[PDB]
Amino acid sequence: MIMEIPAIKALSRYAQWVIWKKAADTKIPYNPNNGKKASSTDPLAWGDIDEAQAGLVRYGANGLGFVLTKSDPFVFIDLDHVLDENKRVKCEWARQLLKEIKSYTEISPSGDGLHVVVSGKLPDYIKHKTKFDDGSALEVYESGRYMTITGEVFDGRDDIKELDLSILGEFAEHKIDDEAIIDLMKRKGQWPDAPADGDDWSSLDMSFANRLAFWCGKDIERMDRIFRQSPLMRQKWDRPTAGSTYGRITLKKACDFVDSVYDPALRNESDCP
Ligand SMILES: [Mg+2]
Ligand SMILES: [Mg+2]
Repeated sequence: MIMEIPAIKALSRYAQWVIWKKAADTKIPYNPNNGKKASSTDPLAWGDIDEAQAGLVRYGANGLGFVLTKSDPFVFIDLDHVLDENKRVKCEWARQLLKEIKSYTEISPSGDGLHVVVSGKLPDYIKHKTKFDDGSALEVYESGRYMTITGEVFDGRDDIKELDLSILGEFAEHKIDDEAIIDLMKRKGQWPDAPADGDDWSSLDMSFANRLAFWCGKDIERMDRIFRQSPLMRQKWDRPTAGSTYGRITLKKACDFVDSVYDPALRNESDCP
């Protein structure tokens, strides 16, 4: 079955294969030759498909993976949550993409998404991940990452095709440190958990806003960017309230309340983790 798929034979012309196992809610890639965790950028942590299939058996893994590199011709298009229970496409944007990008297509391991593998290059003005309102999403990659390989061919599309992908711009959002201070607040116990029922969410907002004022140097714009990636973000944040929004009033009250400020001369703080 899987060894008879033309796309698999094309991919098997590369020693960029891994195996993966499901751990928690994510799929971890493994070196198929020693069973250790595999880096997506170390070529000697991978194997050819013979080694990957033997390691899949040897270590009891859940499936094969393939690591994309800038040098190989492959592009990975991931259609998240686009299939119904009968493995039929339920998102109109996804139905359109498949009409316009015809190449190797397989059902993803969870059974409700699709993988499309194309020979080409991505447009430079599209974002790696686009999320839609119905919970579906579009992810595109051509390097620095592995894809799971299921061999569950969709609509008989078993062959990788050479295709220009500029028209991916119809579907992906167009594009034109914060993560540092995030990581800083996280490792110092200052990053909030998602609210549980019974919590005064608005009070969680202010406590986190105060911590943001310190760690962000009262940079209101940074504070806002940072809050939107936190488990306390909700639609109320952008709610018009009096002269502005609930979020903007919260952040300004935080800036007025906190006295101390973290300056990267490594200073420390009023609020405890
Ligand atoms: Mg998927
Ligand atoms: Mg590539």
